Amino acid sequence: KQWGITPPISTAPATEQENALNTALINELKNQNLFESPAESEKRVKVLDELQQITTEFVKKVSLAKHMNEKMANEAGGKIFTYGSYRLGVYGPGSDIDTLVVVPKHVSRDNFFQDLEPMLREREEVTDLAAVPDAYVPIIKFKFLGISIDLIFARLSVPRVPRDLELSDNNLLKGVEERCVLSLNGTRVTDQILQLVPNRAVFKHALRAIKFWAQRRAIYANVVGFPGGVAWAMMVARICQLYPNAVSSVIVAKFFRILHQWNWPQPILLKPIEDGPLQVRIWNPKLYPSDKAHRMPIITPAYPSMCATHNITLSTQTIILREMVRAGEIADQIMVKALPWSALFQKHDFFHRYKHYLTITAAAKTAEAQLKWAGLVESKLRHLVTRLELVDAIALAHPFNKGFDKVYNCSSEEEAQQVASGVTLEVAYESTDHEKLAQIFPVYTTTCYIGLELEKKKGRLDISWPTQEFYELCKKWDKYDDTLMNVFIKNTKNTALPDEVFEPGEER
Repeated sequence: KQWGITPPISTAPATEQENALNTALINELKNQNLFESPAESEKRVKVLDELQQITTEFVKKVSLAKHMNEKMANEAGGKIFTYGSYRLGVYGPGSDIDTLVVVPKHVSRDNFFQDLEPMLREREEVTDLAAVPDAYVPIIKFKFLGISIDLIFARLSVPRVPRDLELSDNNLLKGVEERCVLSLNGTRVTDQILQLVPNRAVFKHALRAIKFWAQRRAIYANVVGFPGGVAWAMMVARICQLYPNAVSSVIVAKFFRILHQWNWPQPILLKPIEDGPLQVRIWNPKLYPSDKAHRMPIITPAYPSMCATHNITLSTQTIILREMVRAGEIADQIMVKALPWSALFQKHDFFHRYKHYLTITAAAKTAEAQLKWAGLVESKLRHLVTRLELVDAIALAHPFNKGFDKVYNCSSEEEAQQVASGVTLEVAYESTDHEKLAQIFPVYTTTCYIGLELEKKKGRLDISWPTQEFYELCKKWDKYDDTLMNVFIKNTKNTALPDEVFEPGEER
């Protein structure tokens, strides 16, 4: 069989040395503690079975509440799906479970918040329940027995959602709101990624390596213009198709070279782009100028096909390709036993590569608002880098979204507003992390960075208006409380970088 839309590059089996290196790669992954215990694996299956049970109870309640007869409420059904990194089977310890609840026609999005959310708060196993009703996609986040869940809603047009319902039928997209079809896409894409690889076990191991490399190099974030988890998976899936009989160590070594030499902006396709019954746009750079603008397009296989990497800016494209060339050189040294596998997962050098950094800090006086506020500021970083690209002096803006959390203990309430406004003065602070509590004057800050690459002379660095534009966008937030939340930007030279961004064994 031929996998993918292109004849393979090689169908040779794994050699003797590539099997030994494949074992040493899998061992390196275990040594980094990237696998959870089989206990917590069973625990996630237990939580999904509970949620599936709550789903049947939730749909039956809404059915009976709308005066449907008892027989049809039992037939009403409802099914829990999973997508993202859990459905792929490559997730770290403590990672979330992207979950989809699919309901029949008579179950409204109001029932998702006014009936299902009261059901989850009623249960003892659920903590940290936080529903955002004013989001573009309806989502409810909560911990079930300590396992973080992200639950999105999706109403169909079928009178009943049976338990054996597969989402492969494109006709099930008929008559559902264009909100709800994108929520179906998360599962339909993930199900198809597993169907299109020739070897699922080789794919999962290869993805776990590539994912860990991207996270260690801090190029694993679609919020700031890098490929997201779905994007990296479709990339690793493409190489599996091109080497259908290879082991994981081969897939990884060929992954970096094939992708930085790829003829961009030619898209990465796992299968031919489908047609469908809906009258909605499919990704076509020949028809839509916005699709034409995508620089490194990775196209999802589920109809309707879209570009998972539309956020990729000019800077972030340059950085993805730089990192692939770097990792390609390390991998080829690993495959000739010149280097161990641990070298491939050497952490980023973001705080050593530039002479000019931007410090972006979101501050709030209370820890509850700092969680919401620091997430708003992070979502506007991708616009700052694209705005900084429009500066003549700036050739590249490197976004670093691993926030650094501090808590400043000030004496006067005026000093609280003074440090929240950017005047650090000489106040004592302590480092913390995003695990919160739910004359003490607290100020909680989250610090991101943007590394600047200046243009070189052929034949003056003023970011005042991009900085001020950034403040207005953060403060246009519908939940911006001018009493608690603040945000400021500082020009930071490499020598003035704080000790927080360096580990004990690093230089400055």
